[PDB]
Amino acid sequence: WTFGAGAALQIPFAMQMAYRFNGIGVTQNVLYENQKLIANQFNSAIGK
Amino acid sequence: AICHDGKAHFPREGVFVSNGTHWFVTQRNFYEPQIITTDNTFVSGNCDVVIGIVNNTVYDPLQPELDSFKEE
Ligand SMILES: *[C@@H]1O[C@H](CO)[C@@H](O[C@@H]2O[C@H](CO)[C@@H](O[C@@H]3O[C@H](CO)[C@@H](O)[C@H](O[C@H]4O[C@H](CO)[C@@H](O)[C@H](O)[C@@H]4O[C@@H]4O[C@H](CO)[C@@H](O)[C@H](O)[C@H]4NC(C)=O)[C@@H]3O)[C@H](O)[C@H]2NC(C)=O)[C@H](O)[C@H]1NC(C)=O
Ligand SMILES: *[C@@H]1O[C@H](CO)[C@@H](O[C@@H]2O[C@H](CO)[C@@H](O[C@@H]3O[C@H](CO)[C@@H](O)[C@H](O)[C@@H]3O)[C@H](O)[C@H]2NC(C)=O)[C@H](O)[C@H]1NC(C)=O
Ligand SMILES: *[C@@H]1O[C@H](CO)[C@@H](O[C@@H]2O[C@H](CO)[C@@H](O)[C@H](O)[C@H]2NC(C)=O)[C@H](O)[C@H]1NC(C)=O
Repeated sequence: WTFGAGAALQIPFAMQMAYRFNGIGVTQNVLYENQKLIANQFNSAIGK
Repeated sequence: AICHDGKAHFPREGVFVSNGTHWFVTQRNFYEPQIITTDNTFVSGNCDVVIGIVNNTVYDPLQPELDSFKEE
């Protein structure tokens, strides 16, 4: 979201998703330990 | 993340960055480095699951007190 507030700042996507999870009130280790499952679920969702 | 003794340490709030030789933990919206110690990170799990984990050490604030405590 930094590009909506000012200059564009790069950031790895996994870290961005960790930020979002922290946003909704969930620790990061959940994401960093289930990355593969989350990715597969997202891909299947877009396919559907 | 970061691996010290088989346990992955994550930042309480902020990100890990390296200038080229050392790693630091800094707040996200402003650059001010801080030495990484047990008061910035919390342990969770082990080192065999995370992707892209790194292999730097972590300081412990209580160690110097023990040395002085042993001294006297
Ligand atoms: C961060 O720095 C530390 C320094 O100690 C490294 O510690 C490592 O801790 C591991 C134990 O959890 C050691 O082994 C690890 O787990 C498995 C069993 O060894 C294996 O997947 C890896 O070990 C192999 O790779 C290592 C990487 O260099 C080698 O050092 C190690 O000797 C192993 O090499 C061969 O592996 C096969 C299969 O096990 C064996 O059959 C061979 O006999 C091994 N060869 C020899 C000569 O023994 C994995 O590392 C690990 O030994 C130990 N040291 C290292 C360098 O890994 C962390 O790995 C390191 N982490 C990162 C990301 O850098
Ligand atoms: C990246 O961050 C590291 C922090 O570890 C920087 O390490 C730097 O190392 C030099 C050499 O020690 C330090 O300069 C001075 O050296 C004399 C030698 O006697 C010493 O007495 C001083 O106390 C001081 O250590 C320097 O302070 C230190 N910098 C920091 C922030 O700790 C490294 O230089 C940094 N590299 C880059 C490209 O930023
Ligand atoms: C992050 O990106 C770098 C490339 O900039 C990846 O590094 C190389 O990736 C190729 C695969 O296309 C491998 O063949 C090389 O062995 C990799 N080089 C090194 C030093 O790793 C890197 O794999 C990416 N990081 C992760 C966790 O995938």
